Amino acid sequence: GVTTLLSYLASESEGSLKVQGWSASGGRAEVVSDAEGTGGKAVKLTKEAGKSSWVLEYAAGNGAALLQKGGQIRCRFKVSGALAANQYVMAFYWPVSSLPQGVALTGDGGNNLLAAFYIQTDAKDLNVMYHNAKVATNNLKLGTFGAFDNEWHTLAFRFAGNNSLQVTPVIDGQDGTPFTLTQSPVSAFAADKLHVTDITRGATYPVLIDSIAVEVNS
Repeated sequence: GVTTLLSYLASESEGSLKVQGWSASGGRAEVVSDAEGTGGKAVKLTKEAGKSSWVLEYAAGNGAALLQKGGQIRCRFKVSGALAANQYVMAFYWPVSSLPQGVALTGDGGNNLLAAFYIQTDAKDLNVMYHNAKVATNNLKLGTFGAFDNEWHTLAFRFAGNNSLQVTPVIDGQDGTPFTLTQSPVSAFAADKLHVTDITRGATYPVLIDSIAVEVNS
């Protein structure tokens, strides 16, 4: 089976991010009961609007083995609150300090990230987007969970191995359209860490996290 590069589970170690090796800043992380969370648990992430965006970080390395062997970046989450057009849930950024020899991302933007994916509603749907353009009107829409709701969802990004940069998003257990990683303008996040954040100081949706993981094929 797979090996775990990193994980957070709300059902492990009383849901403690700290015990599980993550660094957390901004906002509040409250371990809560949710009957459809794994083990009946989740972590609820909020902040005071206008105050700092929350950020969770894990020391993920440069991901070379993920690229070589394939694997997945995954999260199970539930969004809380009323549908509000254009409002963010969260983003996943994984800048890397190098790519393997002979691997190079196409495009301009000048930064190498294995993840630059964010979750946002339009006026009707919950969308998964790729922050790979200078202006967001040109960011790629990777797929949608459909009409916005407050149910649990799963999201994964599957890497095929052999150093392929062609990733398949997996939305509620079903593949979406494959896409190829490119350079990205995202530059503000420390290299070789996975950063999970609600992006903005402005109001964002409260979110419940069941798990976050990166797994590498064995």
